[PDB]
Amino acid sequence: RSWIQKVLEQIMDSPRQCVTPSEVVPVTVLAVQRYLLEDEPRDTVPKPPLYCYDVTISDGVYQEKCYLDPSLNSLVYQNILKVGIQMRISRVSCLYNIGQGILCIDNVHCGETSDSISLETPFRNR
Amino acid sequence: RSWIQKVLEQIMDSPRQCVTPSEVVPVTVLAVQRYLLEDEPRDTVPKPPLYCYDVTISDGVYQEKCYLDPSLNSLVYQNILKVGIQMRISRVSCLYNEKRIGQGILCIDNVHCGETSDSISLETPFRNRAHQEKPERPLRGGKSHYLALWNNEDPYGDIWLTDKQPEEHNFSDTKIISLSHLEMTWTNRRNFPALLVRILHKSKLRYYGKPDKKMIEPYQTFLEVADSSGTVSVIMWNALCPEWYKSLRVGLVLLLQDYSVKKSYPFRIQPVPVDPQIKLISTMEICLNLRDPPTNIIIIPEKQVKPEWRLPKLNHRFTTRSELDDMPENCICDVIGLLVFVGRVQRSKKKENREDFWSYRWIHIADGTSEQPFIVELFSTSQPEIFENIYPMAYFVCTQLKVVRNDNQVPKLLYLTTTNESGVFITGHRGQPYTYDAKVKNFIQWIRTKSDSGEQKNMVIGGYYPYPPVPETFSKYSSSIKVESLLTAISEVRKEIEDLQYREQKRIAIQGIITAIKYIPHSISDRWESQGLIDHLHYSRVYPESIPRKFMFEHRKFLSDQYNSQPAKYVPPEGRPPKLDDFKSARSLGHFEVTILGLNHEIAIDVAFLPMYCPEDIRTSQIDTLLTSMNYSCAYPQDTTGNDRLPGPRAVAGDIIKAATELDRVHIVGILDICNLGNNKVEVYLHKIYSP
DNA sequence: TTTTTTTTTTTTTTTT
Repeated sequence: RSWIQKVLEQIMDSPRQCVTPSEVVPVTVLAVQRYLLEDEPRDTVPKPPLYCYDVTISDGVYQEKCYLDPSLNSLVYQNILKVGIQMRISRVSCLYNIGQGILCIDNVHCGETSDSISLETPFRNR
Repeated sequence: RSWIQKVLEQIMDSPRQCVTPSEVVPVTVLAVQRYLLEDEPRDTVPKPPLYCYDVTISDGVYQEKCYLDPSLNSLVYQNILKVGIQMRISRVSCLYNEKRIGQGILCIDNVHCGETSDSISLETPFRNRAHQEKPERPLRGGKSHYLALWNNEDPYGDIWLTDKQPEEHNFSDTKIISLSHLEMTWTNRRNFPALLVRILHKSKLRYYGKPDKKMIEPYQTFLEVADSSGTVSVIMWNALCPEWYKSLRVGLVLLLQDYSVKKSYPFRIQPVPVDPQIKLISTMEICLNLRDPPTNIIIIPEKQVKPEWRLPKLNHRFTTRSELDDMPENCICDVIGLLVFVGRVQRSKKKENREDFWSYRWIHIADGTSEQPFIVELFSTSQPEIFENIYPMAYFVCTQLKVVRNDNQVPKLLYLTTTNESGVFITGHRGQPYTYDAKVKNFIQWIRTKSDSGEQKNMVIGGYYPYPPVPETFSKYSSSIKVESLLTAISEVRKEIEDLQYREQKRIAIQGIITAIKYIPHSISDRWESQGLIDHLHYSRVYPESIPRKFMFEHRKFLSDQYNSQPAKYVPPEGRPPKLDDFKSARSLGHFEVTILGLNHEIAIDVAFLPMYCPEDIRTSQIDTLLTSMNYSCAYPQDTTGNDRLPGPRAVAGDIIKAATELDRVHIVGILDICNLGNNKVEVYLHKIYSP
């Protein structure tokens, strides 16, 4: 039923090797919040971004907070990934940075402004 | 003392001058190799051949590796100049290699190739020790190498090493990144860290050595290795291929370092792997050139492998005949089963280069899921040791086979082809290398059960097997021939037969009337006629090699060598061999000598009709007509009973004669396969007599 | 298809 539920159970069942969402449905961004990127190797030649973000998607059933891949920080730098806009994830992982997990977004296709953004959908994870 | 010594002493002091040898003594050919003809002037209107040949003629005393003047390559294209033959050199010349310190080279310039020698000695000493250098190389050139005698996709010579073994490289402080990491960051990484990849597909060799450009080992192989989720088409360059190709098998965990990353070649077609979950990185490709230190390629043993990391396992798409019955046009698949037929080494000219050739051989793989085999089109997969030596009574597995279907004709052409990444192997008695697969287990169980039932399959080797069956609709046959002169001239057959090279195949159509037919029992009237021409062709000769032979394990090397490709070097017979005729013929009915009259009653031709259908076919009406050469099964009789209560093959004979008699003056377009079996022997056989 | 070597990078916190 719920897209986030299906994705979570799928990545739990199949190996969590950047599982591609079996089904892709537009999802509405409800929040984009930033914090410092701690606990990173920071030794690669392409040094990682200093800050990371935690998008808050909503599939109409539940709203789940997802840790955006730092590689996709340009989309938020350019204000292409803002509130309201409905996106379409194309890759997902299951990080454990553990209790339940941290649904990670490895790719996304930012869409157009949504007309049915609901602030009433309860959080799947309390 | 010896002819070699006398001629060399006579012509040593006159380089690049042609002198008839003082004495013409027959000399035995002990080896014939082929390599590129660079360094020749490509300004002559008749551009010199793209390849030259070296022949190791042997006298009674010594054998001195000579050089065949490229103008004589015609004698090798027709395989008239083969190993074990006796020839009488008529013209010689001396050439000195200016990139090597050595003596003169005998330059063969005219020969009169005769017949096989009575006594061939493989122990005659080498006059010039330089010719005996263990890493054998061509006489001309500095760092040249010999290619395979006929095809260019088969490793040949001593440059190809098999010494590579697993090495235990410590992973203490090795910086290993993922393929996706390069995909995202390879245009900014000044240095590319180490990698830990695993081979998924290994491609067939590819020779890109043009004659003018100066290259060393123009050999290039594409390996689809996958580290973690990512997969890229690694491509080895230059002289790296002949140091790692005969050793790297699919499924070896490679550790590549000091590599290069570039853009994917525009005309590259990366093959999809079995697992879809992986990422197919198709933007950048890793190039492995030969670095001065031998650390660029290091293979780590499976024990050193750590499940702690994720490495893509080698999967397969094993399919049975029943599954193939429904598989679509193009769907790459793997096949396994008991070989039940082996064809000949047919050669088809490449459209890219009219001088190069392919080397395919039609094979049949048997299984328990159907009464028909897979009918695979097996090209040379850069595995001569297996390709040449395959025989029916064994377990054979081929991977990455592309389905090919054609419903334009009634007998659906459900057969397979070998793609670039297709590999060949002969599994053990129990199937040890592929035992892990379930389909492999099923096949082994089927073979064990059938053997425990005291049953054997009809095993056939070589012969005349034109798998492609010409349709029943002459209109469709013409449609497949798009403005290519579908009907060859009755007087052109001579020229076409003169154009085929060694084991070349070609299909043409002739227009004429059935002059007559004489039945030739394989061993009811025996002969019949329909009834002064401009000229007539006598091509109704069926060679012993053309008749398929029932396989007997006791004599397997002999049978496999009678339908293989001609060897490059000599190998003395291991005793007195048997005769090909003493082996029973898999054909159940004899051939015919149908003679065709030209439409204008001016040119005639003699052709042989060698049917493959059994009396069971003419009873069950599995064939198209009585003038066809292949049954709808296109499979040699399964010998379910060997001999049935059906009309005997002698009855089918005479019946075919009268069937032809029906086509007394009927205008027909017969499809006549023409092939050059070697030497000057050429076969012209009938396929199907299209009638209105 | 060919095709190798080289490095460059600046900046405002802690006290127990």
